[PDB]
Amino acid sequence: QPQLVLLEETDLVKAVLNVLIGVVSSTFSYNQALQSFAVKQG
Amino acid sequence: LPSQETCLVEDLLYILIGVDGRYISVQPLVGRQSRSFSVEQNLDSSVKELVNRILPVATNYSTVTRFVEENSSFEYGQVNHALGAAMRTLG
Repeated sequence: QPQLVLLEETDLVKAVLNVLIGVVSSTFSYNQALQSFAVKQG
Repeated sequence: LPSQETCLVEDLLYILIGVDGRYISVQPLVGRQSRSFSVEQNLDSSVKELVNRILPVATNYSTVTRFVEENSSFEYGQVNHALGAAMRTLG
């Protein structure tokens, strides 16, 4: 399902850097109910 | 975003010394034995979780500084007077 137009590639290499140490980024949402990370679906 | 990050690292630097920060205010529980930090509002939860994992080192620093300044109220000849002054050397 469409959400919106693309972000940048340099925003991607920093968002993967935050999820490795355990910190949510703008695209990552930690869900305590599953103890897992969640990216946006579309 | 990076200017607001260099905003943060100075506000982090203010609470390492035991000093009231710029955008982080300190609410005393009974007189800052345990510090309830009030950090400013977020426009990004990314940097909110970064400062959230830093503040336990100032929570633990607030307890020892409360106790070694309570040793001035312990002003007698006792082993607590020599223990906490050696803790001041670690501080």
